[PDB]
Amino acid sequence: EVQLQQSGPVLVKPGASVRMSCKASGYTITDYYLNWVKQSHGKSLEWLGVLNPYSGGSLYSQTFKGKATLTVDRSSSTAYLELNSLTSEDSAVYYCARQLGRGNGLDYWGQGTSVTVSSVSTKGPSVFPLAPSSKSTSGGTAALGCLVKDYFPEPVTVSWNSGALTSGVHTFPAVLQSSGLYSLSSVVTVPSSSLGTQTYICNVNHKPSNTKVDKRVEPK
Amino acid sequence: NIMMTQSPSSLAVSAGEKVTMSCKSSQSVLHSSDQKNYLAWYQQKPGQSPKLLIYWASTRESGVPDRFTGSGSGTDFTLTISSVQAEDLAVYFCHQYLSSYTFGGGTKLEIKRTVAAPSVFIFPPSDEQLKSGTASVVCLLNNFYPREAKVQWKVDNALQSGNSQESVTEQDSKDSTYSLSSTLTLSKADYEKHKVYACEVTHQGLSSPVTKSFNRGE
Amino acid sequence: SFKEELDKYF
Repeated sequence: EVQLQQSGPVLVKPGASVRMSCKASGYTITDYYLNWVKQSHGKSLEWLGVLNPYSGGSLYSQTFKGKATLTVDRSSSTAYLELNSLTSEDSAVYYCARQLGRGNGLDYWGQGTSVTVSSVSTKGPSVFPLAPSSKSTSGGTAALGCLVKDYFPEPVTVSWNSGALTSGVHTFPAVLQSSGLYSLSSVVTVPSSSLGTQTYICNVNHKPSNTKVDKRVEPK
Repeated sequence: NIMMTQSPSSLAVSAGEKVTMSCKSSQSVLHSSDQKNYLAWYQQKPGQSPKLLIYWASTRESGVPDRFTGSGSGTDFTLTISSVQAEDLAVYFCHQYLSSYTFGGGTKLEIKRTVAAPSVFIFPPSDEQLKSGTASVVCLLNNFYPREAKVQWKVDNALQSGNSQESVTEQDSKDSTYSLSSTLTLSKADYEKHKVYACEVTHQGLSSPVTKSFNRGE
Repeated sequence: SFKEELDKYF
């Protein structure tokens, strides 16, 4: 299957540069152009430019000329976007997206790389269980969760049971605390009858702080 | 640059209804050498990357359900979903690629469904967190509709203010509900001064507030 | 302008 695998989220200081990667698999990278598109606040889309993996040549939006640099390593099937002179306004998710030719749409997009530009330092979260109890039951079901508290920047990713538990999960949008640190919760509803036979583990990743925490959540 | 304007900003329909949304370009997007309108539509589901639906204004991309149809010419384009399904909730973007690529601001398609009262759960602070000097108490409102809901925290029946934060999920792609989490944060010392920790929930599907509570250390 | 730069690039 076609895949575009982008590098992980990063925190950088104003004025610094950052380079992120987009690795193509399931197809020959030189068969399609690669575009880069910025998304601000989960919505507004803005085009940066396009690279041709075969030649290595690029065409940039006037907005990003001299600010963005597109390159490719054909040997590793990997494209790169470097942004320089970073400002707060450069914080966004950056997508790479393939385009077969001039007339085509952007037919496959990577998962995006979140870049935060800030003077605030990284901080990894504390991860605390939200343990099912007699006050977290609703008609034969139990709710349980993990509280992921006090981190910077976004994003945190949470899975359950290494991705084997997805039904009934709600991983809430983070809240910005007065401290300037984020907190989020992730919960799941499960049968109360099987709390003793099943094991529930939240897998929390905060790439900017190297936090990889697995927390077992058991009845209180 | 060619400016793309989408309308409406958002709309909400029940499953099975037809929707149409508009995309206007500030100048023609017709490419002369192939006589194609260089106009594409994308669907972006919550937490996902955009997916190409339509290009050349009216050609559906392989694998896209046939309920999605693009139409229009000149500067006026339309995306129609003939029979909306619950999993179609998304932001839909148009895109011109005749000139320096530009996108519309999106139309957010939301789903209408029957009223559903929240299922409410409350969570005391973990012993681990308490050992570190802070108590976060969490109230969960699960799978409700419509999205408006109110949480009030009470500590031994005293209404709290200023010490909680909440957030609501995106709409669920299967059951069209929302969920909400609220966290009351106290120091350990303040937490230990009181017995009953209560979350009181108001919602359209409830005729009176629901309270979920626990007695600290029990 | 830019439409022709795209034509040439592609």
